[PDB]
Amino acid sequence: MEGMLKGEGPGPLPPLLQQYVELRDQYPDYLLLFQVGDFYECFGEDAERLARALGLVLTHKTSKDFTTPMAGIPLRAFEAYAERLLKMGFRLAVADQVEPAEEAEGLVRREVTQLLTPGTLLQESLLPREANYLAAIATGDGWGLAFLDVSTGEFKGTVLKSKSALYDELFRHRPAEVLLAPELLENGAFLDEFRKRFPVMLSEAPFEPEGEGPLALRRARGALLAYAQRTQGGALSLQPFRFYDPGAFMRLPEATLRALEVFEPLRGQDTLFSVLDETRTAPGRRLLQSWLRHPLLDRGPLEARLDRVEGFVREGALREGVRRLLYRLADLERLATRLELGRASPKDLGALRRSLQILPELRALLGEEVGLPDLSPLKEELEAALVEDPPLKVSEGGLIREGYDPDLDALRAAHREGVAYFLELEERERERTGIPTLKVGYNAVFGYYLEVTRPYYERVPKEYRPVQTLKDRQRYTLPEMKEKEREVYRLEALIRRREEEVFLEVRERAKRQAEALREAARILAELDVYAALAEVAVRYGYVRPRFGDRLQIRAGRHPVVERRTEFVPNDLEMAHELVLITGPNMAGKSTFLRQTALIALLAQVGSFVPAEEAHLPLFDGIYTRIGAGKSTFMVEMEEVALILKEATENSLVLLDEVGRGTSSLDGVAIATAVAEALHERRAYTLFATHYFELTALGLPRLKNLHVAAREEAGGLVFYHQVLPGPASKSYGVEVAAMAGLPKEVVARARALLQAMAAR
Amino acid sequence: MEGMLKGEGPGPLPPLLQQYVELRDQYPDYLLLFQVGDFYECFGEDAERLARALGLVLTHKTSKDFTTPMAGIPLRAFEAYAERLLKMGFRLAVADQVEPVRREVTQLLTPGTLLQESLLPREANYLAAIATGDGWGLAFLDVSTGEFKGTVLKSKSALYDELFRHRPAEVLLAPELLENGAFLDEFRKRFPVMLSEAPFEPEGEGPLALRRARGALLAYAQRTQGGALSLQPFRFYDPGAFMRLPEATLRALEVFEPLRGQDTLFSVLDETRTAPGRRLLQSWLRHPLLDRGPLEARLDRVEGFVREGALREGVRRLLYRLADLERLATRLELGRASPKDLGALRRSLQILPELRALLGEEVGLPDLSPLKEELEAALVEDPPLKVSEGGLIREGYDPDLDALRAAHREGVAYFLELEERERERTGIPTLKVGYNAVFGYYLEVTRPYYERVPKEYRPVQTLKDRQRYTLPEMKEKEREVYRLEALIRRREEEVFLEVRERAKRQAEALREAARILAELDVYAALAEVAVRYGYVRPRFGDRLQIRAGRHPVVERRTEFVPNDLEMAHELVLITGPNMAGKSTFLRQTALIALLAQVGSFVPAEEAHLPLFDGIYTRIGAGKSTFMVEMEEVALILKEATENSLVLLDEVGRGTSSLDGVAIATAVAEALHERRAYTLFATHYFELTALGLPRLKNLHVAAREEAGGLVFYHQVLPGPASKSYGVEVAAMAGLPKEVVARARALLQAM
DNA sequence: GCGACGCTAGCGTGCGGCTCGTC
DNA sequence: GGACGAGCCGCCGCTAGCGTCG
Ligand SMILES: Nc1ncnc2c1ncn2[C@@H]1O[C@H](COP(=O)(O)OP(=O)(O)O)[C@@H](O)[C@H]1O
Ligand SMILES: Nc1ncnc2c1ncn2[C@@H]1O[C@H](COP(=O)(O)OP(=O)(O)O)[C@@H](O)[C@H]1O
Ligand SMILES: [Mg+2]
Ligand SMILES: [Mg+2]
Repeated sequence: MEGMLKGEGPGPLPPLLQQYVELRDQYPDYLLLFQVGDFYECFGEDAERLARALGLVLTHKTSKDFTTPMAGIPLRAFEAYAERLLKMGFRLAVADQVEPAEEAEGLVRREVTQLLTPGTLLQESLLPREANYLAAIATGDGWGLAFLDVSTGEFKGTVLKSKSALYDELFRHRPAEVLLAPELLENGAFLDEFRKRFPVMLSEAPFEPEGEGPLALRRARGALLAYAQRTQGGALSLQPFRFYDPGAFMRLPEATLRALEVFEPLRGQDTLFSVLDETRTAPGRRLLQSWLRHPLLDRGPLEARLDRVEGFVREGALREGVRRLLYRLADLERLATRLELGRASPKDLGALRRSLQILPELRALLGEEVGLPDLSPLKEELEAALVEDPPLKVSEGGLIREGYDPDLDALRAAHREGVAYFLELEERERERTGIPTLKVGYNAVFGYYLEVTRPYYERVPKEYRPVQTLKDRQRYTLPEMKEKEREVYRLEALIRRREEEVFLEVRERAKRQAEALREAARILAELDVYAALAEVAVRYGYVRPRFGDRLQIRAGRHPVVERRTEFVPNDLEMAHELVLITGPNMAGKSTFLRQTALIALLAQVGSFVPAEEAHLPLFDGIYTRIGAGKSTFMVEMEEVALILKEATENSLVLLDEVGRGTSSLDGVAIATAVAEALHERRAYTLFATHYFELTALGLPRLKNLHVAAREEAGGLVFYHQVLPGPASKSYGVEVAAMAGLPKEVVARARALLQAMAAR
Repeated sequence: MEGMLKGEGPGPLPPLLQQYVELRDQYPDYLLLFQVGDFYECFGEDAERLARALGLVLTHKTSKDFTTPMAGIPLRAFEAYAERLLKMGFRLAVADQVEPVRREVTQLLTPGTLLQESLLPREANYLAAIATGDGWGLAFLDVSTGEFKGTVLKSKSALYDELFRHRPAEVLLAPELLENGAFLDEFRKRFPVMLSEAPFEPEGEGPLALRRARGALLAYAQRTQGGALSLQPFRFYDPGAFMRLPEATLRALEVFEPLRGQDTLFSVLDETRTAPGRRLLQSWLRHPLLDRGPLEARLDRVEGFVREGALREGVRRLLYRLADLERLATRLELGRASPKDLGALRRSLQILPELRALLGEEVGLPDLSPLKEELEAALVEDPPLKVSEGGLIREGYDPDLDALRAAHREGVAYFLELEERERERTGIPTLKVGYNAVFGYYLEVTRPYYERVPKEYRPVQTLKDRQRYTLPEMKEKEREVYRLEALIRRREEEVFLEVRERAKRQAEALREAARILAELDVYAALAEVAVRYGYVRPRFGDRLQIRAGRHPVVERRTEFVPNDLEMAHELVLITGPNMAGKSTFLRQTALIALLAQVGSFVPAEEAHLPLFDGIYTRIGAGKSTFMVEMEEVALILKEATENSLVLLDEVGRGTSSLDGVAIATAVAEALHERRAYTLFATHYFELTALGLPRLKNLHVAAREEAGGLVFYHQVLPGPASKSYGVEVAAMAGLPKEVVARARALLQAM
């Protein structure tokens, strides 16, 4: 069994290392960072792991019995080192010195304070402005999926019917760590797939049901709570759990977010989110992100969002003011959570004090209608307790302002006089001794001292007690000092105790406003998004969309592509119609399709869009078969299947070249059947194809569009006007030629084309 | 800004920072790493970068009149941060404190001029330079090996190819190229690699563009290896004297790098035991042979080891981990060999005698026993390049050093007697005798014994729990131990240098040895591979006949189905359902031809192959895919000859079905008239019936087992007659109605 | 016939703070 | 001869090695 360390030598394991091993084997998959004084240490193989991983120095901690390896890092840089460690895939186990040193039974009590897992981080410097989720998956009456953001207390979940739905929901939440129920873990089949589709870190957790609701949900939830409660090291700060239904929002499968690069790019470029987000606060960015993850289906609320955006679009003054003020607004939502968790540092409070000072200016600028909570009381006491620049930890320098604590002002009082003492003494001795240069100094090793140079050694009085000798200086001590020096240490010792109590007192003060802090967070976050979305409209020429059943876009453009090129706007009118798009490659087909979806996606999120006039219907979902079964034809077909099994007459469907990847024959066949299917379905379907046949089909709601090329001076020039009607001819041979194909080879091709044309 | 440091305050740069800025300003395009004690430091704006790029602790360097930000890395950790910093596109200038307030630029770390082993791969590491004149000038240099070669290319297309065969680490474009905005905009896009500036004043003879490129390399590399370079005679070569292997083919075939999803022809194939070997073999794969004479000679050598298993196994054992004599030689020649190097060298020399026993005089290895006896006589059984430079020469090697070390030791003894003797008079069995730079030697007494501390003493320094004293009869014996510790350094370094020099006088013998072993290593390894995976010796002749050939890389991962092929300047179409094996087949055919013309055995039973002049592929995936594919095709049509192996994989796709078949037919014809060995996997059954005299059909098929379709991987003769598109959409999950509708449509046509 | 305490010099990650030599 | 390198001690805690309770 386990209970031994890697150290060479016989005899027993020292009292400390003993305590080290005792905790180290309770968290087998965590790198244990042992708190020994002002350093975090690791011994044995664990010490080696560290040294190399962090380039630290490898040393040893020798004892009578044996000698083991040692590696440590100064607490000062804990987080600094933590971050690096986490990014490599380690779970950290922080074992701290619980009870103080001065009052310990020899060996100071040490226990694991917190656990640092990628999906349960609370450390602000270790978190992105974005939401950080822990996700739990379980079975038992369908698929159970739950998320928890330990830093904000967001706690939500649902139950999905298919393995497909689960993966979609999971992929739109971008979980940073996943807990898999017993069943799924065992099943090597599933695990492979999951591990392959979501390269996220996996972790073990007990899936004992918790609360009420579908068995599956209760298990995932419990798993979350079980795990998080363990890494936090105490009760968690949870928000009302949301058992939500993804059927209430617009469907955005994984293939759509990916193909549309809503959150992640295909080529280290921009994404819809990067381009759209100009929020100033972190909760703001989170809100916006949340909105994109689940676009609304309901006209009313979307119109509500659009009014508030339009508001700031008009009030440029106001809009720039609110944004000018939010630049300084801290993550209240997270701060409120750190407080409730009794983790708030003086850094946090200083931050809180600044944010709260912005409130009243926002109140004035927008009016008392914003609903902002009145924290003026809290804000003030903070300004009256904290230094203009709050230090990191309490025991060190001044944290509380002078004049705030009667008990503490008397302490700095006594300390000031006490220090002055030694100053007075200097002059008294420089006289009695007649030694002009006589200094009075201090230092950790010997305490307060009287210093005298060599030229005056024979001039030093009997009374002086030697304490330290240097190259050409000697240091003495009088009895008076010895006393007054301990009066100073007592003070200093009392000054810390109190300064920290006052801090803790004031903190708890802010902790009773946590909920108020939370609601200001929400209000100010919406404020942030509304102004940001407006900022984006103004800067990039977007307009307010109008909803209805007919889609009529005028001068629409791709929101991301136009960011890096003179983009030629285009129009579109659809209505449960089947719109085929033909024309030469490099002309614009694929970009046109993508442009259409993004516009729809932006509108149904409440943002203005990249067009001159945009009348949009409320799509129940955006489905795509763009870009991307051993074969390609099979992979593309599997997608058409999915798209075909969920599209409704209220779905925006975008097909790009469906039918490619096989025989010309099965090509047209499949494409035709498919195009007929989506036609019957009655969804809004944009199909970019190379089978001119599909354009001639005998369908009642079939419309035709095309892009074109003009064979000019230097070959072929592709314009991007998406003109009405079908494409006339294909430009393959022409392109081949342009590509450099030997002139005879091309001419032979033209002859073959014209021969087959002759029937 | 020269003399300017990013900081706050008026007053001049203190003495130190003044020095720093003086060097910093000498190597502008580089990040200057300044030595300060046990760290490499950066100041001002540079410190901010270093801190940024490595995420370090920004702090400040303060003097009365100026404070500037600083950040640094431990002198030790150096080579580890250098790597991160290099990979990030950083060029490094190292400034070391000349072994005892004085600093200078020792090295210049650069992607394509690296000399430090821990920063180099087993493979060659080139610095390339491209210039212009009548045709392109390409020249490669590998400062760690001395390899110096070049050629003159006619087409920018051929340029890129040679540039890619070599995978340079750093490129130097002449000024005409750097100013040509279109080229540079293209070069970066197609060749993501660090581009450096460098003078191009011609050097030597031959074409103007070559001499110029050659000069850039020489001039630039010397700046790096601060002085004369160690280089073997410049080798001018002709890409036309070897089998052509263009970037398209190298990538398509994954000779050196995978399309992601590991395993290259090279990894599978590579089984060498030394770096020179790995380099040799890579060199061969890089330029396959045309001439049967040499090829048959290589195959002869390979067979030698396939027969002599005892020999093969005995040689691969001895070579295990054997050092890189070629690089070692170069470091010695450059005057950069570390004591650790000399130690590695002696180990290598010790093994050399054994290899000669096994092989024999035939081989021609040099007898270096004398150098090996020397190295065994002077070096400790573990030289330490890092540990000072002391504890380097062993006892009894050099009398002078020996006498000094002995005297020193006595001193230490004295300061061990003063200890035993004193506490044996003061009753303080605690009393210590330690030393410190500040005052030299001393006596150390703990707090308790101050009452038992005599007056013959003289305190010099007091500590928390103890105080250190002095004595009269102790100064001399200090000013002596030191005068020696110094001399021991002075002398030991002399001997080390003397010894290092003897090793350096055997540079050629080392290079000659390295080279021979490299061949032996390669032949013996190509033998090992043939014996393990069952490769056969190929035969050369105007007809291609392969009996049961397998894709060499693919098979190491699954049960492979071998196949046959009989070509002869014919157009061989391959139809059949996707997922059956068309693309793999073309590729195995190509890899086999490659292994053969490299002098390796091949993955088959019988392989009679023609000596192709080049293998041109068109396989796999602002510009439409179609246009890119056509450009590749145009390349082949302008290159392929009747002795070329051309592999067309579904050419024609990416456009209309008409233009598709039309283009595809015109190409198939052009290659037919060309008379090259063409394997054309297509979906256009039209090609299958062109009826050309040298056209031929082959296809793969699929059965309808259990649920849907199972693809057998057998390449049968003649064309396929079906397409399983609809059959596949069915398995894909397409709604039965849509599937049925498709079938109705299919037939209806 | 030896378990149990007490006193206390000393080491050691990374790194302020203190000292000292040179001018 | 006030200021600038250049380098050693010790932090906070635990231990081992010594005396000693009796
Ligand atoms: N409306 C447009 N305005 C400006 N550039 C466009 C437009 N549509 C396409 N492009 C350009 O054409 C290139 C892409 O071809 P694309 O139109 O997507 O493919 P195709 O027409 O082959 O489906 C894009 O990278 C972009 O630079
Ligand atoms: N000779 C073979 N033996 C075993 N598997 C093979 C063989 N040739 C091909 N395959 C299989 O086919 C896959 C590749 O199909 P591929 O060669 O690309 O066929 P195609 O181009 O007709 O789609 C391989 O990864 C493997 O699964
Ligand atoms: Mg396209
Ligand atoms: Mg294929």
